[PDB]
Amino acid sequence: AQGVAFPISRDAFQALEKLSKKQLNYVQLEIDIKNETIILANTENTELRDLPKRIPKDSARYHFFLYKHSHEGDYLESVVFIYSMPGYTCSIRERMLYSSCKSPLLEIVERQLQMDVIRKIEIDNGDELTADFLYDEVHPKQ
Repeated sequence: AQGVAFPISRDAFQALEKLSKKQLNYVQLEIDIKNETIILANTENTELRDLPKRIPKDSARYHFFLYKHSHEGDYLESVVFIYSMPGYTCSIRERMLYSSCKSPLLEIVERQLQMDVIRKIEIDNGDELTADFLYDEVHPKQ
């Protein structure tokens, strides 16, 4: 292997596999330090107006959405990877397990599920998750 990495758990993958066909659009995950792996946390209904309330404020967590946009005269819709952590109150062993799985957990979407991804968005608090921010993250000045 090129570096340190960890697998996904069954329940987390059992939701990401359905998100790869627009079936859910609202998957919620967390790490399991007991096994150093990403596990499922929720799959209750959420939209980009209710997403800020799913995001925590005292721990790191992982989240996925399906964002909708338009360019060059056509309309398009696909998966977004979203991450949250506070830094000010999460445990040292928590935050560095999240960041260490961030690369292989994206290859499990892009290469094991063979599914495209809109963006790899990151927030401090989730209050910033809005249709204006999701546009500005996907259409930067680059």
